[PDB]
Amino acid sequence: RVLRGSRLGAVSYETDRNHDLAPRQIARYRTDNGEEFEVPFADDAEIPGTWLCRNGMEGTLIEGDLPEPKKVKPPRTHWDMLLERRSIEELEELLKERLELIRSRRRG
Amino acid sequence: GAMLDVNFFDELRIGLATAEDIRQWSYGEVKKPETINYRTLKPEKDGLFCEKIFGPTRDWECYCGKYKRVRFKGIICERCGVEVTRAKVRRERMGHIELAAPVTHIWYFKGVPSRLGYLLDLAPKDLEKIIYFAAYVITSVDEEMRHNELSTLEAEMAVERKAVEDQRDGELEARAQKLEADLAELEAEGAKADARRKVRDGGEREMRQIRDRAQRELDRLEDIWSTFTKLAPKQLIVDENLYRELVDRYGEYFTGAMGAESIQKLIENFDIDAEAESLRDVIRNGKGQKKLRALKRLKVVAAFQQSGNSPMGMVLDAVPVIPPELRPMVQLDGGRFATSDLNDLYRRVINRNNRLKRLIDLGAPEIIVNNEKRMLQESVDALFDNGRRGRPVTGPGNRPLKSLSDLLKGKQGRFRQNLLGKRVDYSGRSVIVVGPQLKLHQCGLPKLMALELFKPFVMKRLVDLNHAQNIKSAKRMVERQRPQVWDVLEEVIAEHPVLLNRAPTLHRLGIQAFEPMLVEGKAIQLHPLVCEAFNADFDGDQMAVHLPLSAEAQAEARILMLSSNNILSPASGRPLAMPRLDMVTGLYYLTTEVPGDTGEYQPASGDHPETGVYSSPAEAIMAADRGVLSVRAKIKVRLTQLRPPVEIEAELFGHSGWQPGDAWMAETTLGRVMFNELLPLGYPFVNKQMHKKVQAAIINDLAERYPMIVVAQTVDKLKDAGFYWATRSGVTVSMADVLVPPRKKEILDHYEERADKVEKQFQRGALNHDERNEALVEIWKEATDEVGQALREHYPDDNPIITIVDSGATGNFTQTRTLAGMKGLVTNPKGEFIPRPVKSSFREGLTVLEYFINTHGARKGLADTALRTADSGYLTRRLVDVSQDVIVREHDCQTERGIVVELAERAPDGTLIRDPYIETSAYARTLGTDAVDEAGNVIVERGQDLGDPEIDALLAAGITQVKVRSVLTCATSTGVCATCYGRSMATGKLVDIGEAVGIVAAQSIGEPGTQLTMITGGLPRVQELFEARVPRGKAPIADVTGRVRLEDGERFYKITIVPDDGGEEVVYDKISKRQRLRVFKRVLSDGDHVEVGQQLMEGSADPHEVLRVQGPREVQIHLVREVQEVYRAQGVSIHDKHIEVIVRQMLRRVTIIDSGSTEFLPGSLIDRAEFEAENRRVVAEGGEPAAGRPVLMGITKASLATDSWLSAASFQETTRVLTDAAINCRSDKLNGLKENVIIGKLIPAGTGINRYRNIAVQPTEEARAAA
Amino acid sequence: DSEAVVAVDAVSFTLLQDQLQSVLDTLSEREAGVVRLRFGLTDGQPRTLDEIGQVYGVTRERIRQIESKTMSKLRHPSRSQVLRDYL
DNA sequence: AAAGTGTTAAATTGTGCTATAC
DNA sequence: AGCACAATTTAACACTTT
DNA sequence: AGCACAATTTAACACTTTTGTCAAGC
DNA sequence: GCTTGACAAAAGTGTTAAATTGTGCTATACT
Ligand SMILES: [Mg+2]
Ligand SMILES: [Zn+2]
Ligand SMILES: [Zn+2]
Repeated sequence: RVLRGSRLGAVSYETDRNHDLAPRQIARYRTDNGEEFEVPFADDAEIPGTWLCRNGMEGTLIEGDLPEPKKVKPPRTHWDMLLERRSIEELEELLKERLELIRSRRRG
Repeated sequence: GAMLDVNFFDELRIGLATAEDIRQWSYGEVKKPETINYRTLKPEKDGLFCEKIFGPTRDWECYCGKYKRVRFKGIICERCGVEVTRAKVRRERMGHIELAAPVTHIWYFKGVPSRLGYLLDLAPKDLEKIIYFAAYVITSVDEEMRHNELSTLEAEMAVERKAVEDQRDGELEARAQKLEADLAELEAEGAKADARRKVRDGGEREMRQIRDRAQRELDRLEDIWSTFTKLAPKQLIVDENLYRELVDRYGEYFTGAMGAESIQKLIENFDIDAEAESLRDVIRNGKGQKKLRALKRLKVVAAFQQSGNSPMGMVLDAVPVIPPELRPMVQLDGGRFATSDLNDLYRRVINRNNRLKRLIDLGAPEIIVNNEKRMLQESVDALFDNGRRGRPVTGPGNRPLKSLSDLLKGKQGRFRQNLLGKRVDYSGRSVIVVGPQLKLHQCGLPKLMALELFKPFVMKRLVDLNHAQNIKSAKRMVERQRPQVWDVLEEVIAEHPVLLNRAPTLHRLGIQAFEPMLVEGKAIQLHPLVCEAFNADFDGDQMAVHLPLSAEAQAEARILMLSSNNILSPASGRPLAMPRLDMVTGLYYLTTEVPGDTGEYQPASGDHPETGVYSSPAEAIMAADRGVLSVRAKIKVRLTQLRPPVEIEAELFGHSGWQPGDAWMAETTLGRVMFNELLPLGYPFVNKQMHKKVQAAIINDLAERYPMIVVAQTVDKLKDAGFYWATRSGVTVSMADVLVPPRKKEILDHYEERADKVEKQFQRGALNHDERNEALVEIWKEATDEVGQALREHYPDDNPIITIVDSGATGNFTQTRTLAGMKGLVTNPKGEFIPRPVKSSFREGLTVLEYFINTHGARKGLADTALRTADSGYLTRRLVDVSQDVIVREHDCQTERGIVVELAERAPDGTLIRDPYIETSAYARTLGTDAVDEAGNVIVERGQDLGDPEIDALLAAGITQVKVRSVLTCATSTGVCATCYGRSMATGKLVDIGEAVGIVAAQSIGEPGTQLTMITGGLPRVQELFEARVPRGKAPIADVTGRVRLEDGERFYKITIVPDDGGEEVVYDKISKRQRLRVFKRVLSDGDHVEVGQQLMEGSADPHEVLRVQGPREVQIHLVREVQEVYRAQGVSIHDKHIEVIVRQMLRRVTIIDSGSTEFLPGSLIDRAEFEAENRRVVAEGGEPAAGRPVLMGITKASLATDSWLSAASFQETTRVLTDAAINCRSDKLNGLKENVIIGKLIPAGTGINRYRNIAVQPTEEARAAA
Repeated sequence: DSEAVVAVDAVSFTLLQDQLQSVLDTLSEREAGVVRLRFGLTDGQPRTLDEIGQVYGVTRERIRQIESKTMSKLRHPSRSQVLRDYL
């Protein structure tokens, strides 16, 4: 038996060309550690503000649009997991308690 | 320089990759441990198969599908990020992973020797403790603050010490008051004695406990301060509590860390020039073990200092990712998936990296983070080279996973599996049968194999003829085997040669080109004369057929590798297409002479005439067609078309003894006339009984004097007449032909009586076990040889069993002695002799016990044959690899150096008898000097081929020594010259200017190694000589002339040579009693004169001592003689020029004594030409010549220490060659013929050099003129 | 490897392209252009009937009857016999 | 006389190799 | 498994404090 | 395991626009 | 050669419900 297999994809038979190709424009993004990346795009294409560059980190466009911080939060930052189960009056009457233990233990 | 790497290769440079280079190759960072979707079977984003980073899965389509045609190319889809381009750039773009903590490369830490250990002067057992998180390392210390605040720090330390002592004396005063209270209140009243003794004892016990607990903590506080006062970088703190005490207290005076970031910090503060100057000065001033160590460190420090390298590439910060088409995920039918075993290691690396990146941001204690970093280090080490440090990572089934290092090593590595030998298109194979009607250049081919082999040629030709409409109907017509294509296959097959090959391909004659001819059936019909060259027998062997396509390959098959252009062997020069087993006995039955046969030459004149004469051979043939004449009867024919011998033609014609039509009478047989009609027209009449040696002489003379197309037709005619007379010879085997000797019984009875007397003396008690073993062995050896003589003298001379042996057809006599007669002694499994022995023969049949005894040796021989043919291929491989750059470069270098040849020593009076081995050392050479007899003249001038008449003229002139030009003294830069090499043994003329003579020289030694059975004597002796090892039977040689004092002593020996000059004596102490002394001139003992390099014991002198004592011109004699002795003991003729080509590649280097001042480390092995170049330049800019002595080194050590880094990695130790080629930044130039084989270029030997492949060909004008 | 280039198919596709141009050259000037733009033999991207009618100045029904006559002319045995072997 | 202390040899571990085609 | 080989330890040494 | 809930991707349907086809006609 | 009217299928397009995927949480004690 023979057991043919294929990595999933295709092979097309257009003979290659190199003269008429729809026209392209180049954008340029700038990442956080001062790197510059040139990306080609079609002319009928809305050039986005942020691009995941070759460096591995996101880079904004070179213009001054400033599109969105999008109001993304922390998540749970402990505290929040402390404040959701225990209230402020129970902590303030505890912390000061612990604070007084700093006063009594220091002198005996 | 050329990333596309299309046909412009000047160099190929290796080097360490810095982290700025890894994120420059890469097309993006893979940040998820995902391969592919489970439903949609499409590659996920930011994973190990992501389109965005590695490329499109389909040709010219993006991921989302907005752009799907070639009109958009080079652009990037703005919604999915995938550049639309071809789709086979997925096997070439890389990718990288950013490590959240650094990781040392495993090749530069776990090598031998460890390069990180040499570069930092740290032990490997300490390096493994540092980088795998087991011991903190101090990486810096402020010497100024620790210097000046030392007094205040020890003053504060005395405060804490006295606080410990104060609490000690407080508890001691408490114990004193407590024991006073005990001895007061218990003894205030009347009490027992012994309980008061116990009370006073327990008080002393608690006082001792107090002062000793205080003593222990005082020693701890002393130890931490003694550790702080000796602080220095590259230290270790294995305690793991003492370091926290040094961090919370005196923690501002130093820095310490763990792992690869600390190794990176040590590499940062590493001044290479200080270590380089110190390592230069240690080997210049000091000595001992300290000097011998510092050379090893100076090697790697000078490697990082000289080039533009930097050691910061040894610790990693980004890991490259191989493109996903080299580790594919293939969907087998049935919906099954197969991954390529590199994906699991990449997944584990990016998994533990993501978990470290999460644990650091979350905030974690030090133990979890250190455990995560150690797991990350072990994951990257498992990726780069699995199973090196610790136990290997296994998958399901407890098999180790295949890492990146396991793709390159081994006999499976990319290197010896897919780069040096490939599978080819346009080829087939089949079984072989014998083809005794073919010519020498033809071979039959099965028509099915030739139809499938030649498929595009017939698919073109049956469209050039109107048999099919196009190429598709032509393909269908061929695959359906329609009856028109067999008329087209004979058209497209004519004059199109094919290469035939039979594995194993021992010498270069195992691949030969033939022209084909269509033969019905399914077996390849081989010619019955090339079977000696292939070593093929027709009991089921298979051969492979290859088809050369281009015009250059067809020309090479028609001119270079044709079967009838290669008659002789390149190893010895003997004809390899000589007749053999059946043809030899056919010509032996033809050309023999039987006295008293039918129709002999009678003459009994006086009453009737002679009646033995014939007018012509035609009348003799007409007589033999009646019953009157036998073919082997002596007659007197009158030949008018055969040239007479020189003795008869000299007295008959003399001035012009031509024979196209002049008559002469010859007293011969008829059979010798019918033999000599096969030989050429100008060849003299032979009139001898054709042995095999006579036919070897005849074909050798035809190859010397007659052109190459005459020898092939003559050999074909000889095979035809040989088969036709072997079938009439009447050679059959029956049991009535196996004559037993008629007095075997009395011989065996007499030697049995002698053996019975020996056994009676042993049973009485006279001689011991081994002595009676040896006596029985001697008695039965004499019995064996005596029954052999009786059998030899009993047989008639025309027996069918003895004619096959005596004609040299096949076999030898000893097997016949085992057929009728006596088997003899049979070996043990141990190797000793069974003292029984086997007294039966294979015609009388053996008994049960004799057969069971015989099976021991009969199976040991088969196992030894398998292991020996396993061992010989390794030796052939090493010999090819050490000597591939010895090719012929120019015509003449015009040197005047040369070796001398022994060449027929005197006698006792005695004029001059020949040396036995002249045809292997003095034939096919060139003269360095003009030969001169006793004031004479120049008898044989300089530069002649030293053939047969020149050798006979030198022997007639009375000169017994000749200085001969050779390849050991050739004076070209790269390779040898043509006149220094001599005559090529295969062609018979001078060697051409592109012959790769090193490979021919390696194959000539590697081929007959299977017939070498066996201080050692067989193939381990050749393996010991060519590896230049020290032998186990090492025999001492003298260092100087003088007198030898031989002394016995404490049961081994003592030999002290005292010179005649004099000077310091030489003393050799311990020579074991098994090694007997050595005869030349009585025998050596004491009271003896010694020569310079005289051998003192028997055994084997090591070549290093004879190189050191007697120089290179004697070590060449020793190596050539000790190899050729092993090859002569088994009857194998290899000419000495091949062994000299091998031996020249050993002595190419010198070792350095004193460096002078030119970049040469002491103890390094440098080439002799580069050494003399750097000693040529040194007379300018300050004269200090580097001093070095010549060295002799084996073929593995020299083959590994070569310039080319790509040719040495493909041979042995690929990891440790690839890892110190990269440190030195060693470049390649592609000049040998092992790297041009790898990269796909033309090799620089043969038709690949410039002067042969830059030929311009144009028609002469007269012809362009006449057209 | 099933996604590889079969060497006796990539030659046949080239000879099919050459035979296609050799058959299309025996037609007229406009009908060959109508077919080559309708099936995208020159550029690779096919066109609609309005796309050819824009460049030839007629409606979709004029282009469609030109194509329906050309496809009947190509089903002639002199134009079908040399192409029937490629399917 | 003990007690280290560094320098110099036999034991001690690890690395690499082991024919060819179906 | 073994055969070779080179790197890395116990121990065997005189030399210098204690 | 098992469940609950938000975020995201898919598929399904309604409705509009394009692209194609038939008969008539100068 | 060529255009107009009319009709019907095919293709985009928007919205909306479902299915699918991602993530947090479960409190006798357990080392
Ligand atoms: Mg055989
Ligand atoms: Zn897309
Ligand atoms: Zn020369």
